[PDB]
Amino acid sequence: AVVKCKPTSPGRRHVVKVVNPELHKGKPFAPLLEKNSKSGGRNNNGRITTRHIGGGHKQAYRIVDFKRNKDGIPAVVERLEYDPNRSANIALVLYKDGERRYILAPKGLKAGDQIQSGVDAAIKPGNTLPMRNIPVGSTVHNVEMKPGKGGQLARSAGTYVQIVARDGAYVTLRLRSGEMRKVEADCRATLGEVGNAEHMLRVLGKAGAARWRGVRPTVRGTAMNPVDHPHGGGEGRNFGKHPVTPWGVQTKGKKTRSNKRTDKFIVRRRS
RNA sequence: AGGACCGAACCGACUAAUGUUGAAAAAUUAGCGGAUGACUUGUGGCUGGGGGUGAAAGGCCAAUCAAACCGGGAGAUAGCU
RNA sequence: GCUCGCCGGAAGACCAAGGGUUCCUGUCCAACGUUAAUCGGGGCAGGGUGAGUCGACCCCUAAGGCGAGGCCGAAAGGCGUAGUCGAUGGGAAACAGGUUAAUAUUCCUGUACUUGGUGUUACUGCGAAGGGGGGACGGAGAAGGCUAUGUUGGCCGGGCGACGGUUGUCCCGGUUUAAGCGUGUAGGCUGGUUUUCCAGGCAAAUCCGGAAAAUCAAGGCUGAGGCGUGAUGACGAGGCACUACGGUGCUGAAGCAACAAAUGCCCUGCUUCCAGGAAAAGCCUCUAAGCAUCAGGUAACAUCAAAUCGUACCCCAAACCGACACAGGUGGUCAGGUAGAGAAUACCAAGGCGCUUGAGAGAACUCGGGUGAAGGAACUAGGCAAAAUGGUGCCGUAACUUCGGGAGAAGGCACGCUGAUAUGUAGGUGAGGUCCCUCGCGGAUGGAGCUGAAAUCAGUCGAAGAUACCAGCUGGCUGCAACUGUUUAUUAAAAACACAGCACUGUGCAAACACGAAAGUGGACGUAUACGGUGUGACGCCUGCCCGGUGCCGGAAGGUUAAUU
RNA sequence: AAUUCCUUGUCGGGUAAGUUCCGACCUGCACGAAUGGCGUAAUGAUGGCCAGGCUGUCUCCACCCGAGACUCAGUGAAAUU
RNA sequence: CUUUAAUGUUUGAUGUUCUAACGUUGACCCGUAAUCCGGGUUGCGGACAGUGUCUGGUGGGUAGUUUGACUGGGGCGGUCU
Repeated sequence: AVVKCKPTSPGRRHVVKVVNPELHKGKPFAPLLEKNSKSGGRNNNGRITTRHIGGGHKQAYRIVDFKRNKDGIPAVVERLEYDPNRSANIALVLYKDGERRYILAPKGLKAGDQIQSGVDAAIKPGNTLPMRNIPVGSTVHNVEMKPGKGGQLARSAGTYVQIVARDGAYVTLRLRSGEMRKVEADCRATLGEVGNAEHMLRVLGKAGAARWRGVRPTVRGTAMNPVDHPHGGGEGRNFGKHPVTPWGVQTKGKKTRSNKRTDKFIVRRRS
């Protein structure tokens, strides 16, 4: 649910929480936990590569099954859980054979609902089938891009893919970016939409709320001194040059895609 | 409940006086600010010089920073003292 | 040695890091000590550090480092797998008392415990570089139940007062005792039990997990403290003999209760919230390969072993970092009494110090302070500085507002002591007795005693009763920035930097982008409600006109146009 | 006006008297709408201004308590030349 | 030898298709008790991509440098035969 707190303190007027009591009020499944050490935006060379990464609350990694390769075995949802490593929630499923796994929680999933992956699976939210068996025009998420590697598209809070066409061994998809991409007709896709759509309405309300997420403050560049950033300085606020990143790139319209390896799966990139 | 209030430890350093061959190569004294938090602290680790880090001051990187320190090129060059 | 004064949430006590003999004793005073010095953290000499239980080493691992082959790279070398290292973390076990000039949970006395090896005996399915469990974990908050500890009383011992009074409702002191073993309570968590079956746990499995039945509700795990034992003991204020008044022998009374009570224990709990909270081993289990009248496992008993290094002393300081015996800096732990909300503050206990030049004088001037006639900011760049305000309760409290605030607005009244109410009340704690009982650390009743506010009425003293230290000046108009925050260590704390929010733009994952000759890593074990960049900077009302120029995104009819030929 | 040269702009308020301050006027030397514009409760060791109270800040200093200064003994510097 | 159509050979451009180079930060197996690496089977891409040499463009992202003299001080102006 969406909740707007009261202005009992400067730093709480504009806070907007996303509460869901259906989530588990306890510890998660331990066998599916892993250590997740924060990097601070640094690499094997110890140099900052991605700025504004640092701090944040300690997090343990929940092993999620993006493949759903256990076909022909039903599974029922036990409880919904909070996952800090992603924007969406996860679901603790129990297979008939006693195997437990985590999966992304769709829109209208609950506890006790059944799901089945494979080819003969029914067309209901939570089930997973190759897009070869998915009817055209439907909505799916956690889509594979190459058969066998696992879902890579539409994995965020309220994201979904819509199958719009099927030509041959390939199928066309409009992604949440509006891009029209085509992928092979053997990539598993979980039906439905990821359910946390009230996630975009979250308003942090204060600076610390960003530091809990592991986000360090962002310094613009206009006040930076010429040795530091092209925008540099100036007596007052001059900024009389073209917007540019550090290292000298525009950042205000210049397209920087230079892959040329796919060059086939793109149809209606955007615009 | 709170980057909430008053307020010690703790962390800070706004004013003033003293001191300025000082007790001290930046402190003392009376007051001041934060004090459950973007807080603070111990231990150990990573990032190495046109590079690092930087809630960005050209700030910090061993009392040294508009390009550290040591050694070397090297008895640099000095139409100037 | 008698007094004085100082600290006493330390200027006390025990450690780590660090230092490395500064420790104790004797001796010496040239140099060192900011003076002298018989003294010394000084010179010389000798002596001193005792561990199966503390710590390290050791087993396990985090960040991270190295890294067999290998990938990559002009050489050097870089990244990294298997692995091996790496605490600041996890992992077996000792308490009390006594004792040296200097060491002790290390020696001694007493009483204990843990992990292993060997052997005997008895009962037996043993086995891992594998599987499972467990280890294993956040913040805040609310209590309750306990202890440390303290206070009073009682008990024991001693004392009867340098000056009026003090054989009593008087005074001083003491009133101590461990781990361990045993009981398993307050209270917390969980429903147990038997059998059958199964696409899972890399193969297997009696174990984990899943399903379906049966029979039962009482089963088990965890757990401070208390009680008992430990203890016919040790300790013990004071005595009896030795006593060079430096001390050693024997003896040695009371050794209870009530109240109060922690930030500590139950509590790695409970409740709640979002930012969703290490790993591996030990340990407990499961079988497999394999070995089975073996080997091995299990219980009891016996016996042996538990090595090695560290252990002195300072450690908020004269011994560490600061060139000094330097108003500095340095992490953890123990946390007494009176008043107090309090680890503030004042005064004190234990304990430790008076800060390594003194004496006298009592001028100017300087530093730190105290008081002040009348006036009261006339001072001055400016109320700088200083003065003042200052607590608790009650009453009361404006514009404005994002309806939370503003606000402790402003302002006003009352605060001491004694007595009564009430020989000490409300409340809290709670004995004996009584009743019950699954006869227990039980339950009910019970109210003794202990402790104990606040208020009211009356009376009374003083110039003054929040009398000391401690302890908000207030209000009004206004600029800037929303706010909490961050910043030029060492002249600038700000209107700057961040900020939540808003927008533009890029990025379809081998993502953009960044560090790298490269491999590769970060981004991210993320996937457009995501990530990067840019600018703006809460919220509210709004964000206009202009695409010629620069740039960016698109388009092509034609022209120009490199290498090459 | 954190922007206004002329300029202490003019009028008014406050003051016995106001180059600052507040509020209106527009002739905006040279505001202007995300290098954002106009407002904005709250907050600020923030800048400016007016009051009450308070005072040795001052009219105008006076006395007093301590530490140095001064004398005596011991030890015994420095910049400079 | 002026002339041009079915062939052949010749190479060139474009398009379609294929797989064997190549790629795979897809899957599975072994080395192997190993998310490295390599090999192997297969799938998806596919002569594109990507790399090297050459070459045009862009290129303060990063470097090495320049930016005059006279002058009633210098700069501005003016001047330099």
